[PDB]
Amino acid sequence: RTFLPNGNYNIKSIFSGSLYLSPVSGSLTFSNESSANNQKWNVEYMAENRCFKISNVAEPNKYLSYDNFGFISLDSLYWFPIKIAVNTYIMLSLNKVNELDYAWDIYDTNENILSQPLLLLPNFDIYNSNQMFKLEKI
Amino acid sequence: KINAQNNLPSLKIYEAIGSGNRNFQSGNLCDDDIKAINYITGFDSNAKSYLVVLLNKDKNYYIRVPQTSSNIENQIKFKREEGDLRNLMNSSVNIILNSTGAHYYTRQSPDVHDYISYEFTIPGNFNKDTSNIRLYTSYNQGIGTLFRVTETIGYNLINIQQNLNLLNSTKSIRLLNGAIYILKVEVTELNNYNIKLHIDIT
Amino acid sequence: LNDKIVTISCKANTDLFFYQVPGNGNVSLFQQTRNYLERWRIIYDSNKAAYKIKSMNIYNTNLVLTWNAPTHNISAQQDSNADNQYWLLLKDIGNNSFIIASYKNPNLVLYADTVARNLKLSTLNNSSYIKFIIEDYVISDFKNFTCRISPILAGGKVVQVSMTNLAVNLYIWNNDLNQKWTIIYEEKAAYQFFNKILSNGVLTWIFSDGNTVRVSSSAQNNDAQYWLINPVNYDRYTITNLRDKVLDLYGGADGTTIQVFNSNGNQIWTMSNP
Amino acid sequence: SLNDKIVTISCKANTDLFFYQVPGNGNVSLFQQTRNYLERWRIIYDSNKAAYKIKSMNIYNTNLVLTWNAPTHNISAQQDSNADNQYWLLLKDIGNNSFIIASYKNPNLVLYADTVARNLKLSTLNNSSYIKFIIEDYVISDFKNFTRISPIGGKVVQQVSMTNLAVNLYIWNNDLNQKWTIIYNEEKAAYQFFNKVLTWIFDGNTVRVSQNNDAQYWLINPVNYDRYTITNLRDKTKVLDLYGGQTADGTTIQVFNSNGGDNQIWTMSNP
Repeated sequence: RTFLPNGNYNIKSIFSGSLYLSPVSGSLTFSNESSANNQKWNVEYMAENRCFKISNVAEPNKYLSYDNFGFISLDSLYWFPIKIAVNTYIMLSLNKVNELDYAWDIYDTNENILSQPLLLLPNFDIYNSNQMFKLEKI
Repeated sequence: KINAQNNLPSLKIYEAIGSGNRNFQSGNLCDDDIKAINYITGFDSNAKSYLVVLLNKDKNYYIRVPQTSSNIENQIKFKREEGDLRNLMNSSVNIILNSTGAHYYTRQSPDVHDYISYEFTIPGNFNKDTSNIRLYTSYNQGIGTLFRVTETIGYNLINIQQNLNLLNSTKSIRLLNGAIYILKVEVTELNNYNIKLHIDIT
Repeated sequence: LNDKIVTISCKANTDLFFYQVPGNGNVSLFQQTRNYLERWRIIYDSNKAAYKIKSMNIYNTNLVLTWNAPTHNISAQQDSNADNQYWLLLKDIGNNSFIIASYKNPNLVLYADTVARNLKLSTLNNSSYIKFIIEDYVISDFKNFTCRISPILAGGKVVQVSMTNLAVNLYIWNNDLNQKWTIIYEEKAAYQFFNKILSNGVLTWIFSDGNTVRVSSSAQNNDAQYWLINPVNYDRYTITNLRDKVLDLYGGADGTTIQVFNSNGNQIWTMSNP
Repeated sequence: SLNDKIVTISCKANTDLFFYQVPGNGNVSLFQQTRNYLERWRIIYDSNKAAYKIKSMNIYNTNLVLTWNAPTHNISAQQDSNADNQYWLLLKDIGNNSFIIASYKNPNLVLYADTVARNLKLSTLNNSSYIKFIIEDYVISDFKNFTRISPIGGKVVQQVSMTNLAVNLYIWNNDLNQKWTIIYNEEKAAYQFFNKVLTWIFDGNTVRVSQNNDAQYWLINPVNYDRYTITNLRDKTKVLDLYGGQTADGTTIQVFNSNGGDNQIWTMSNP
């Protein structure tokens, strides 16, 4: 239980230290601190598929999944985090079938990721600066 | 990989000599009352470290647990390393600091052609801005390698540099701030009982 | 195409065109119409190599195609610079298609949802739903269309007499079959006229004669067989012959031949549905 | 409009850097600008999935099309197998008139120029200038600012001297007047030869140099791929040739004679 203990977590981006994950209209973006339950998440590891699952505290029974449009959302009906440094995680895919291993990615315009949705983009190495995030104990 | 709770004590490992070629029981331990031991790795302290050793299915092994100080119901964990944590064969990983400058660290020097590894961090928040790092040994001569550790669940090891010469090398390398590394040292010329290495962060 | 008026249609569904719903301000896919809401003006900005898509709405012409980040919603909004309303055009050279990608996120392109007809943002893939076709509104409107040509100050007057004779003049509107004209299109970059009732009937101008045109058969390589339609309101066009780079009235009237009186420089027409 | 035509690829980061195929081992790179068969490519269109191909123009190994390996961020080229990961789709950005190359297996990957290791990476779409390239024709790209016009060997052209303006056939003597810069104008898609405007066909040969003149405009047409021909734009029925074809010092350059002989061909070198 020493690696990513199950419990409350705040997901932030490396680019800005004042942005927190927030699902609006079904799309996850990074918003300023509002001290609300919509910015906190719950991470739980389950061994039936030996993977982690992220849910919204304000929205129970909503699991972070991906759609066919290349986006991510909360479904009412699995991720593989990878650590490269302290408080840095890269959530890779679990399928790996007939394709490569995709991962979470965001678009940055000279240290500016405001109002940018999270996408499922191809991942090759750990030097892609726009792929990892930070999970903070709250 | 053998550790003790949060690595509070530093356990030692010994190999019983001439064991495994005698009475054998599948899936159990059949002690032959062998008292001759061959030291492999381990320190005497208190420091934070864990052993990574290659063990055979035939020989019996001893673990020396030192004089514990606090009765906190200590615990010893053995975990098989089926992943990429195989380059650190028979080595005691020493978990380590902060700020910049020069920091010295002294441990019990291993024998010739023996491995000692240090696990250290790089101060700084977030890829990100890099920092200059130099490593040099005071007395003993050893070859050093530097790896960056990635936790995949288990420990994927990638190689960034090799064949590095210690004993006051002027070489300096750039590492990402906020990252954690393994420095593996193999002593080639033993000149002192204690190994003492300095890290320099700028 | 710097500041050019064109129309965008779905590659998968050629009958689906970009339409702005009046009053609300959202863009969806609709049937083939001939309104100004289906026309969009592409403007090129060389400061950042972007392409704005201005709407041709007459009630509010300050509306531009904008993506409401981070939601998957594309609508019509105001133009306040920013970076969430510019788009990039990529023309596939293999098959005739255009991919429109968001300037803010180049990894996201336009996706046509047919079950719920709308435009969303999706990751690019080898599918026909993300492909589009952008073409000049004149070319798209008169590529294959059974239209009727009407003069000015004459709402019940149409260009048309009988199968046996080859005389074309002005007549009344009575939804006849020898009276509506099919405009068709690529190599010649011109349009051809067909008679719905008269089979193998095309407009022919007598070079030997003066101001007189008739209906004849196809003569293969003939200069007096194709016409060019060019805009002049925005719904008025001036049809011209490909010999001088002009249909006109008779001067002042059922039974008057239209002929060809003068060159470019009245002399305008209007389009109507059968 | 691109089908079975030799083309070169250039990067937007540097106008000098071009696609280069290293002989011996299949690996594309950015090795300056070299005018040879190594930098020559080919596009073959397949009318079944709206995809293309990049076949290298290598004499020793013709079947050396641009392949894509496993997902390991390389683009090393190998032999031809006609696989899903073998084709590439080209999207012409009408803005800035650029080109974007994507993999047929997954279009989310586009070519990127790192310009730090002389290699091409397969990355995601970005706003940087390294994600797009420039597709040009091999006969128009090299003759943009090229410089020795020779007949069928080592003899070159010499516009007599600086006093008079004529044509002569003389050996290379590292003279400034022997330098001819071939510049390509895209306004009319023509070529101009500047000395340190080839006007002719306006008393038989009357070849010389001096505008908005149609005689100064010439077109280069390939005929071996290292030998081409030069044709006047106005009244395109006459080719540049020699009076009699004899290789002598003082031969006058003639026009007409549309027979396709050995005297009407030319070779262009670096000096």
